[PDB]
Amino acid sequence: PSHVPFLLIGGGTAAFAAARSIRARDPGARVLIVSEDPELPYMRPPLSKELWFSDDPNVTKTLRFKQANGKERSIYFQPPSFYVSAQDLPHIENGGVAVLTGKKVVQLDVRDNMVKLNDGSQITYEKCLIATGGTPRSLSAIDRAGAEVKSRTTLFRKIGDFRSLEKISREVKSITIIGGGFLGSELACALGRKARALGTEVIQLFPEKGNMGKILPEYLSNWTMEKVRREGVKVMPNAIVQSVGVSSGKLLIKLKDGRKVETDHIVAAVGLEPNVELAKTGGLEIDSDFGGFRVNAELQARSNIWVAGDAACFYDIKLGRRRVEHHDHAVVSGRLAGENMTGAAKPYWHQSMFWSDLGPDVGYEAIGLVDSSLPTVGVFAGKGVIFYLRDKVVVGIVLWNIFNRMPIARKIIKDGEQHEDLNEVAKLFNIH
Amino acid sequence: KAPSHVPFLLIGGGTAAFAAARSIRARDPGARVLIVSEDPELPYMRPPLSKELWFSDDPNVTKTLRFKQKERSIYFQPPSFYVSAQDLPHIENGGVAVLTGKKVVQLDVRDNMVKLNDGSQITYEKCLIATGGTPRSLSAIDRAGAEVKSRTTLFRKIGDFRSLEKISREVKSITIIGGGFLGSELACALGRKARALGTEVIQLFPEKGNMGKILPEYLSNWTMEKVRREGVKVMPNAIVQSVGVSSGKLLIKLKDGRKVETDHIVAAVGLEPNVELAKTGGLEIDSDFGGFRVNAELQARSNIWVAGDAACFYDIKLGRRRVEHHDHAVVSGRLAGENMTGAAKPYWHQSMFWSDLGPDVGYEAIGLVDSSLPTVGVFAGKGVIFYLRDKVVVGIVLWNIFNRMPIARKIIKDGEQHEDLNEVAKLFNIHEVL
Ligand SMILES: Cc1cc2nc3c(=O)[nH]c(=O)nc-3n(C[C@H](O)[C@H](O)[C@H](O)COP(=O)(O)OP(=O)(O)OC[C@H]3O[C@@H](n4cnc5c(N)ncnc54)[C@H](O)[C@@H]3O)c2cc1C
Ligand SMILES: Cc1cc2nc3c(=O)[nH]c(=O)nc-3n(C[C@H](O)[C@H](O)[C@H](O)COP(=O)(O)OP(=O)(O)OC[C@H]3O[C@@H](n4cnc5c(N)ncnc54)[C@H](O)[C@@H]3O)c2cc1C
Ligand SMILES: Nc1ccnc2cc(Cl)ccc12
Ligand SMILES: Nc1ccnc2cc(Cl)ccc12
Repeated sequence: PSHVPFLLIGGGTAAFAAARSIRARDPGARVLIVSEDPELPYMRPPLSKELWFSDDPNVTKTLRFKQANGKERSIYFQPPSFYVSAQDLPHIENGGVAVLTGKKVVQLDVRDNMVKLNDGSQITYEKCLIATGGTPRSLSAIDRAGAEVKSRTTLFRKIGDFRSLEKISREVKSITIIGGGFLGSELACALGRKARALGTEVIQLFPEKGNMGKILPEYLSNWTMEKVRREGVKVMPNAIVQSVGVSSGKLLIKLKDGRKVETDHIVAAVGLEPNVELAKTGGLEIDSDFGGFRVNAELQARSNIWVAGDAACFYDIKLGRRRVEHHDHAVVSGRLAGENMTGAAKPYWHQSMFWSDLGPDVGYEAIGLVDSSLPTVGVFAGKGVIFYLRDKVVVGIVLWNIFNRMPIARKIIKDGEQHEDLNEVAKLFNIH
Repeated sequence: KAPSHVPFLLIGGGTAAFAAARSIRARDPGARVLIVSEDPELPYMRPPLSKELWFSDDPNVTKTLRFKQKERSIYFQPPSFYVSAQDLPHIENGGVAVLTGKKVVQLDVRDNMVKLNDGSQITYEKCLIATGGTPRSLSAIDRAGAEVKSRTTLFRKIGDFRSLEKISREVKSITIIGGGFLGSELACALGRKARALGTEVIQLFPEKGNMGKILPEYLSNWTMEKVRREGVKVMPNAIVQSVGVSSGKLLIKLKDGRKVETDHIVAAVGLEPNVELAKTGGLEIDSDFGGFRVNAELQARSNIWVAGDAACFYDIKLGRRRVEHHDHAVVSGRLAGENMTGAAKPYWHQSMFWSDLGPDVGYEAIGLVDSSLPTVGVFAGKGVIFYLRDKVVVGIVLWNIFNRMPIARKIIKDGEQHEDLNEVAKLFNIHEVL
């Protein structure tokens, strides 16, 4: 299309939430999503969890899964019939939402409210949302290695990554995961379950002393590492990769402490790099501390440009400047951007929550500023709650195997109350 | 009496506010603009307070507040240009009203409302924060007694010019603490006045020379000699340790062995941005440069802009900055007013600053001017200083070269990597490289 009122750059979780937010407040809105991926907007969490614990051997083709409730759903937010074609977008009665897949915005002209695509096309907009997300980081050791090593290394984020790694797990006998965060630990439990049926091997190495060493306190991180080992995973904590090479066709990971790991494939889950390529041509400011596009409390960068999702470094009126990489955050920030793109002028207020499932026995939700560096107070009874403190106020909460009580945690963070006894606060989560 | 509602609300009654009011009115001929000023005076420009008003021939200059540039007043406009705040929502085609002697003490961004120090509440449709900044003080003078604090002057407002002018006619020794442009301008002003009364003027600062933070050492040293020849006792490399009163006179004890006895002290040691309203308003402050953090359009939130000294903004060409120049307050205020009327345009036109150290020394500058940056100077009495970063000119200082600032502005905008800066110097009519 030559011109479109609402232009959403990127076809991920934040863009879809913004589109349906715009449509809700402007029933006749014409919204164009431009996505470099060939897929329609879809959610990613199932790519490292539900899709691996499915009984259907065609799950790689159907891309459907059963939720905690039990109802089956697809990873796509909506079926193709819910969208309109970009050709019909500036004609169809009552407008709609179109997705232009396989196209990447490569130049942003803020002055003329115009974007240029990788095929030379130019599109003008009235209001634009940057929801480009981010790219998985790689390891310098794997970068210094040859093509043989890189060709046997997976960066997990997209649907293709799930289908390729699922295919690898059925072809090799040993897969090593590098990274102790949520993604690395979830893929370990997933491959561990998948490995128990074929008798294969799953290794996980990371620099910390336990899984989520940057997020959970030491004692809980250590307890988690044992739960992951119970899933059939060989966990190698305190491991820093010095170099990676190929010897006799097998991958050989040399660690800084002298240890060596022989494996067939490597999955690198070592953080995310925000896609801020369009800031150069667009003259958009990026945040040197947190990375990403720097935006205000309303997720706004310029008069008619907002940013949401993983790529948005925003100002939290309550918690300070932040950048968050959570699914619910992309939904909340995307939804908020769409509202502000229709005159709402609302600041980021409703905090988002993140969750993670390390097998069917372990599952944690969380909200706010969750960092192992901050002081923590853990109350337990298999079940517990972790409070994250700063200036004598609770700024982050982790709920360990406690569900359907996130609104309670959200209220504690908002009230900013100075609690004399957190043990009493733990009763709000049914801990006694 | 302030109206309960006003379309445009400008907080602060300084240079940035006035420029925004003119801008708003030029784009919305019926705009109703309310300025709220904690000062009792109408908006006025400050550069004359340290320069032209001291070199005036009129002995009534302290009363008239007029100077020759053509003669004009320090006020941007006479009271006739303004309407009253009470009649602002009734006058046909609106106008600009100034509510003096009132301070905004609370900012509710959610409800687009402010609260004044008297309890008055004013809602707005669009708002500009133009609060400027407060002069800093020295910890040594903060630890001193009331006698010292009573004999210390923080120079910024009209009252400071009138109080210091009367003191220069009553005491024998005035010491200026601060080697920046303000301290140097006041030294040349008091030195010119002291040569006629037989008094003394002292200027001390920690740097090796005047404007040591701005100009290269060789140019800062040359400037210190001209200030000295204006009849000033300049004391470089001076760090104050304590200040006290002895035998009715002020005694300044420096970190080294030197001691200075004087009658009055003038501190020109920088500015502190007035960001008090950021707490209640939930507005972000910049921890590096200070001030309110705003984007390239000077916007903080949907209906709140910030201009002037208090605005930490994003320069698409030069990076995040905060500038404390008169022309910047004009340019950034005019830009804010345009954006408050839908312009949606970024800070693009670079502001210039200038300084006159007597009638024989005149500096003009533009861009990122910092002595820490690598510099290249080309001279012929006159010269140009190029401030470099990434092999590109990011700042220019023009030494006794006038009516060529648009040329300097183009060099910085073009971002060209010049193979020879002597050829670039010829654009300023320079034909000694340092
Ligand atoms: C495997 C996996 C599991 C996860 N599990 C969880 C979980 O359990 N809980 C949780 O809270 N979070 C989870 N997350 C994080 C959550 O998925 C992310 O926060 C969320 O996907 C971010 O959405 P987004 O809109 O910000 O960006 P993205 O989802 O990254 O979407 C951006 C899209 O824009 C495209 N794009 C980028 N640049 C351009 C351009 N110039 N032009 C056009 N298109 C462009 C990108 O290709 C991508 O398609 C998981 C993430 C992954 C990868
Ligand atoms: C003596 C002097 C000489 C100078 N000479 C030069 C020069 O030669 N060249 C040059 O380039 N620059 C010069 N400057 C710098 C230039 O004057 C400043 O950059 C300019 O005045 C900045 O304007 P502003 O509108 O941002 O703020 P200000 O001029 O400080 O105006 C802010 C006003 O808002 C008021 N205010 C603050 N908070 C509130 C509140 N909550 N409610 C109501 N009112 C409030 C303050 O009292 C003040 O009256 C000089 C400055 C001084 C002090
Ligand atoms: N369970 C998760 C919680 C938060 N963030 C995540 C990011 C990734 Cl990439 C994968 C899983 C996550
Ligand atoms: N001549 C000046 C140039 C730039 N900035 C100045 C700031 C002050 Cl406070 C006083 C004079 C100045």
